[PDB]
Amino acid sequence: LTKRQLPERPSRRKGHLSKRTAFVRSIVREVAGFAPYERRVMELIRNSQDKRARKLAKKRLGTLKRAKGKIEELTSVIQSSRLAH
Amino acid sequence: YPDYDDFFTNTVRETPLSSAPEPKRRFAPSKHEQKRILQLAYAIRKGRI
Amino acid sequence: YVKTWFNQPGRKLRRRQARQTKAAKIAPRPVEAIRPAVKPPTIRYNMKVRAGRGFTLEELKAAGVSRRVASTIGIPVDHRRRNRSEESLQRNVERIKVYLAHLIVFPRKAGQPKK
Amino acid sequence: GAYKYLEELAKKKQSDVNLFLSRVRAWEYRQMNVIHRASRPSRPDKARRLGYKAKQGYVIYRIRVRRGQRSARCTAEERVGRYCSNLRVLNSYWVNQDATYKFFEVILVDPSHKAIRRDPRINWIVNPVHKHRESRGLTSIGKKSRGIGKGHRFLRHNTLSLRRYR
Amino acid sequence: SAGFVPIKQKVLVLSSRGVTYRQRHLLNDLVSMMPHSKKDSKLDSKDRLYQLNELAELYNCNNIFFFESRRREDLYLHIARAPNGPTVKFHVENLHTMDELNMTGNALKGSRPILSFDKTFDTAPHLKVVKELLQQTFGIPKGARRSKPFIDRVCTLTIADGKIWFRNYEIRENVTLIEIGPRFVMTIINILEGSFGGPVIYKND
Amino acid sequence: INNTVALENIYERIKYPDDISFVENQAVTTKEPIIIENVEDDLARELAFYKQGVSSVKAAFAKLREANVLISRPHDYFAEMLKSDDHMEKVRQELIKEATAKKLSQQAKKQRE
Amino acid sequence: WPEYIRLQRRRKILNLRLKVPPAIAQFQKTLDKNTATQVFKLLNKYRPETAAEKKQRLVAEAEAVANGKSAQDVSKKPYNVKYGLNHVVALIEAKKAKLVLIASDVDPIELVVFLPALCKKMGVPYAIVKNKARLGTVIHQKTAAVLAVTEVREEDKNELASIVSAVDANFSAKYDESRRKWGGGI
Amino acid sequence: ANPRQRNKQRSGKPRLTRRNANKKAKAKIYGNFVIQQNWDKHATLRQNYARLGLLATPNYVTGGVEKLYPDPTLDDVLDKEISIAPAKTEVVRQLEEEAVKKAARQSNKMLPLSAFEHAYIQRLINKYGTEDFESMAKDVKLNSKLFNGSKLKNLYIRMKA
RNA sequence: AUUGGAUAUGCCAUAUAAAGCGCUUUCGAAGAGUCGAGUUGCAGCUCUAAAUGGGUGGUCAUCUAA
RNA sequence: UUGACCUCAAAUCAGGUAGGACUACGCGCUGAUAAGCGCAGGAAAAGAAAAUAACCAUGAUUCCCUCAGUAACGUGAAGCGGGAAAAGCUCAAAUUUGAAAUCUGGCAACAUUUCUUUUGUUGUCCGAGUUGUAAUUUCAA
Repeated sequence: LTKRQLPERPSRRKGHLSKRTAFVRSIVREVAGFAPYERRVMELIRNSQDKRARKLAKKRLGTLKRAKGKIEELTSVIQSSRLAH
Repeated sequence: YPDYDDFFTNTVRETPLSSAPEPKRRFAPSKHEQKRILQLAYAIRKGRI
Repeated sequence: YVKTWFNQPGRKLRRRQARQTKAAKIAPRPVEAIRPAVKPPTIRYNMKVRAGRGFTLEELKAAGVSRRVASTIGIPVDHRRRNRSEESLQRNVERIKVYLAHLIVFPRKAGQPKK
Repeated sequence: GAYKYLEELAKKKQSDVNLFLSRVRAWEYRQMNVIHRASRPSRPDKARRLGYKAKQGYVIYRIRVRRGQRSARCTAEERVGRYCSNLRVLNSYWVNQDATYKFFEVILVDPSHKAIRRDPRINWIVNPVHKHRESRGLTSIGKKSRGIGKGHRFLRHNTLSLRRYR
Repeated sequence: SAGFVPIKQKVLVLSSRGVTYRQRHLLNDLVSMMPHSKKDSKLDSKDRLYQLNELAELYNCNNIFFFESRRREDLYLHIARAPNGPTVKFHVENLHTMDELNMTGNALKGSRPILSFDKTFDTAPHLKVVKELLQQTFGIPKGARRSKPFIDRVCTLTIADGKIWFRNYEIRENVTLIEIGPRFVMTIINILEGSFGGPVIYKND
Repeated sequence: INNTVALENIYERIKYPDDISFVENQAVTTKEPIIIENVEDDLARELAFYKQGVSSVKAAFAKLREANVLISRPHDYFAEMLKSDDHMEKVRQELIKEATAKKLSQQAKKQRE
Repeated sequence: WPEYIRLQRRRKILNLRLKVPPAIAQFQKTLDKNTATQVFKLLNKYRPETAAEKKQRLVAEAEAVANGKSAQDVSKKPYNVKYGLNHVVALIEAKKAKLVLIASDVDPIELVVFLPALCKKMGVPYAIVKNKARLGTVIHQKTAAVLAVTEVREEDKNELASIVSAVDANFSAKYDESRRKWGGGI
Repeated sequence: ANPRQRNKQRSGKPRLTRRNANKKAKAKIYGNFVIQQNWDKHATLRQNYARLGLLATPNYVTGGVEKLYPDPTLDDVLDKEISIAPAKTEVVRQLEEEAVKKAARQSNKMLPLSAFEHAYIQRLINKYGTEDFESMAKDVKLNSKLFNGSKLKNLYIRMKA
């Protein structure tokens, strides 16, 4: 049949971060600091025990997808703290 | 017990954050009062105030 | 532990009564609102047509009935069903456009303050 | 407002700030009674999100529960609801824990207060069907416990259906 | 460092979402059968399997296994190598249970077994690539951790009309072949060109 | 489909060295093209696999003789077994009821005279 | 001792004996006596109108309208200090506030713990003053949490540029390392 | 038989006799008054609706209706509608008359302005004329309410008529 | 005699207001010791997330929990 | 000396509120479904998709017939289809900031009643509330 292109539901835009929410998380990421395993990872991501670092996140978080997201999360911290300090 | 890692809030952001435009109800008499005045004004015609 | 059907003549009449007591209040307007024509979703039944839940947000916009004036005049809305193909849309405009052609809404008195 | 920042902060529960307030408040919560009334909700955002408006008639309690088999959060809804026989339960959330106790709070609503009764967003709970909701498994965590959801995950056959004509 | 106490055969027993207890007991049987493997936590990316190489790169493994629980109805199996290699997905069914009273084999945990390969596998180069892969997979390498030097199991591979019939037998002094318990009907499905990726090599038909 | 040349190239890419010892390979393929055509008879394929295994076990032990490895393990050795202990205890108890019927089978058949 | 007092001195000391994170450490170092007497002197012109005497001017506004007169055409945009936590977070994110005042005794400390970090980022000069109730007295309240000047009239702009310079030079210019190290453990 | 109901029968106090059950009295019409006239109370619902001109359902009926006597392409559908579907048996035509004359006196929706609303527009119109409404959203003083460029024209129609 | 929703009509109302839908050179916030993995009898214990993300189903389809 | 504020108390303070009984039917708790424990109504639970589907798609929940003794593993569904009934929505998250626009309570007038027994309006004075009460919005947007 003669199929239409439908617009997108306004609910499928859940999961997209705004510019105001990303500014909320960035502030609270530092003002809350780092958890008593995420201090451990930041050391191992600083002196490049990379295979050892990824081993701990998988064991603690449970899944590589999270265990890769932290890497991407925490490595942005050190590369921004070398310009602050 | 390390120091304070202010890696993000070190600098200053120059822009505002929310981008939705300034509404028109901040540049005119407070329309909530204008409704409130008419409740008092009506009350004078009924003679309760 | 059984399920005996001695009330089956009675639920028929109780439904029949409560379908007449529904019509007492709504004496000039139907006892049930118009339902769309939607095709069943399996490979087995996709050639059939049957009544569904309600008219979509763009079946209804295209017929001239807004989503707010819809449920006043007795037109169910389905905020979940969407019109994938024209045929799903052209069949159901001719459900509304006949319904609006055959329906007469009684007017009402307004509340404009005077003086 | 402040509730955006206070939601994302409340998620980083193990970080240094969220851990320091955990040790401090677990100390004060433990010397208090097993069930003792709050005056403000400790998490004024989670309480605000779960239903608590800050008007008269909304009562915040908080209760520790022993760890280690009904779900702990469910019993915090019941034990507070047996300590207050008038108040109607809305929700109950997590605020703190330690190696030996989980701390919760509970949102309770007075059905007799003529401020709840005059308010059409919370007037559903004055009705008598909502008597001891936490008993019947009719609330936020009593619904999750008993598998009441929508999904393939979560006597009707055991009786023979003998119709008239068969 | 990057490699220390290096064993040649390192496998990963990665399950899928929705395996039954009987479907899971066989996986734990192969865990006991293959001491050169390292069972990890389940990967909830039940369809994004192309990123499993980094998981193998995390544990520095050499063999892989993703026993995909099909539709929570059947049980499948796929295996590949760390560097691309052959990723040949197969279908597994009609398995002999390893916790039943019927199986009465006598084998030792970690014993280096003797694997028997049929000439039918050696006949087709598509099967010959699988045969050598099967020779590298089920066999423990030289110097495995918690392994035994003696042989207490006998692996027999017979392609039963296009489906490999697993046969784990335990020998006794006289060869006195008695089934150890591991025996499943393994019919191959297809073969990927790389490590769970690349173009399809063949449909089995 | 069925790119056997690429499969042979894959067989070359996965070409395990032939210089590896049979004990190091820990495998003994049957030299005969063992084809048990009895798809209906499961007992025929079970013995054929056992016969091919016995042919392999004879060849592997001969290869292990060159490797000078202990093909037989010590009975006094109490290392970890593949079979579980509690299941093996239930396995021995499972065979008790079978022979009890066989004992009653041989006795009653002899009692038929 | 009563049943509760022996807690009331101990939660005083456990805030001292423990390790205060640098986010919370700055909430006890506080604006001094002197410079916290001029801030509230500037604010005591810009109090919100008391709710009793806002109505008093509303009955005087609604009586002339009932005859035909008006003042809405000549009503100039009002002024006062801006208060409330949720209204002042949006006054900082929009870069509208010019002096944010944080109480030093908010009971759940997470309510204001992001504000000295938000004021450092958005460039709004800030200071932490004592006694949430002291702010509450400014705006006719029991307990205020924060205030903010966003716009004083042309009368006090020259005063405000001076009093902020006392706020940075005493709170922000100082207190610069005690906010960057852990506290407590005394 | 029951402890509750052994009590009343062995007593001498009459039962609370409430006769409240007779069938065949089908509920009389309220809500509307015209249909109250042409309703006949014995005839069932679907025989009244489809006698005096109306439907009980616009959809399909899931049963065999009574028979008493031996009875003897997208451009043109989104634009064209069916006709008025004219009225038979004169009572659904009576309903036409009640639905038009009521909407004939309750049809005028002109709004006279207030004393202020007249003068607010009056002050605006004497400063720039009667056509350039679009720049009155940029007037500083007399547009003290900051009204729209459209809303002023809405009052300007209400100004004259 | 109490009571129902209506019909017409009288008086009040305060409307400086509120609402439907075009039109957008603009914006569009979405629920955590929860999800999730490991593991003992949907609960217990250990650990603990993310924003086109997350869930359930065949790269796609469909949904928007706490 | 004094004054706020927080917390905690006391009162035969002002006004309210909770137990207990029936338990056919409802919903939970553990449990050899039975018994025991707990909790409501005229119904209750359920409920407007973190649902199916693989189609030319269906569209909250409930219930009946069927799917069907079928798939799946002696136990035993569910989608589709056919019926009955159909009604949708409300918050949190965006600053009312040109004005806490919100509400309980005390007193006094005016009514009003299933009712001298009921239920409200208006005026006024505290009090609650800026650690957020109203207007606005709930993704269908």
